[PDB]
Amino acid sequence: AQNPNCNIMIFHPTKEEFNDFDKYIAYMESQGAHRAGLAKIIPPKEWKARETYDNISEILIATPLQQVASGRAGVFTQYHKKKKAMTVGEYRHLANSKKYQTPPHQNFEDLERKYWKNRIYNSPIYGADISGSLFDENTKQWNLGHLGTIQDLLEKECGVVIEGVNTPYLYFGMWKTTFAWHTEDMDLYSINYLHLGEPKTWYVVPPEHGQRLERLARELFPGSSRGCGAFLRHKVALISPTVLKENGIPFNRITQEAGEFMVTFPYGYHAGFNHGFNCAEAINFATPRWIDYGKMASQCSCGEARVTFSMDAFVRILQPERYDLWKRGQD
Ligand SMILES: O=C(O)CNC(=O)C(=O)O
Ligand SMILES: [Mg+2]
Ligand code: NI
Ligand SMILES: [Zn+2]
Repeated sequence: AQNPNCNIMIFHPTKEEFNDFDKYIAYMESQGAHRAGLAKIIPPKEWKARETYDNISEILIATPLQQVASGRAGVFTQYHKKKKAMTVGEYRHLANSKKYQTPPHQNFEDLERKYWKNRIYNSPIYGADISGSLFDENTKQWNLGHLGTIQDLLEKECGVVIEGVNTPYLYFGMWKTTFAWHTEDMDLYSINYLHLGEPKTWYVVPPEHGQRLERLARELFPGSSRGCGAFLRHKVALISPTVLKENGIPFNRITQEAGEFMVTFPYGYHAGFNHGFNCAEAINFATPRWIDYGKMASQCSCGEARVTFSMDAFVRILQPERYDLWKRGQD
């Protein structure tokens, strides 16, 4: 069995290997990459996402979110407070302000220490889930707006034709902006490209060990767990690496820098934080190997998780028994 310790693998495809996206995912899996839950892909030196980032300041962040924490430094939740609209240029100036900018630090490890010590005492502002793309239309390789769609994958594998669409989303981050522990909707894959700016640190639990993380989370967030049998779908809970180590949870960590892709694999729990002002693009995708995970994915039906239109079909076709309850949670 390849990669039996479930380490995060880093790939360096050639320009020729960069042509066929599906083939390369399947290659990474042949080498055991999925066992980690996360892989990094460094694009060939000849590749670029677009020519420059000099003209992005007028993108609008219609609903910036202030991430307010509650709990203790290593075990906390966050809620998202809506803020007034602002442009990317206004958000960048805010991220760089004395109140929000990255502190002086020695290296990524020092900054990680500072994040986990001090995150809860601040409320950074995040642009999230902004439909759109920064890939040039002429970029043919690994263009996250030109991927094969999940609806087409389901039709190819299963024969069933369904409604829905699959488009990318932009994220604008600053120091301490945080992504809570989660798997993707319907335990899909994700791909994330860091277009510009400062790094993103990721933590990940191997898919084969995800239920260990879920059991710890039920222990650490006991009221949330009573409220919902899939409360990690709410995407609000944080647990530090120190707490995961104290509790014996298998995990790995890696830092993504600008110009790098990350792929998350089905049922790979992940969480992390941004180092400073940045812009990322991400989208969910499927392969044939996903189908079995989609059929088994947990679902939130308490009303909190509320998700896209296109997840309806996935539940309806893959999880007909759960469909009525889950749709009630949507309405
Ligand atoms: O850009 C981001 O914060 C969030 N990304 C993820 O959790 C992902 O791509 O799967
Ligand atoms: Mg612009
Ligand atoms: Ni994710
Ligand atoms: Zn719920």
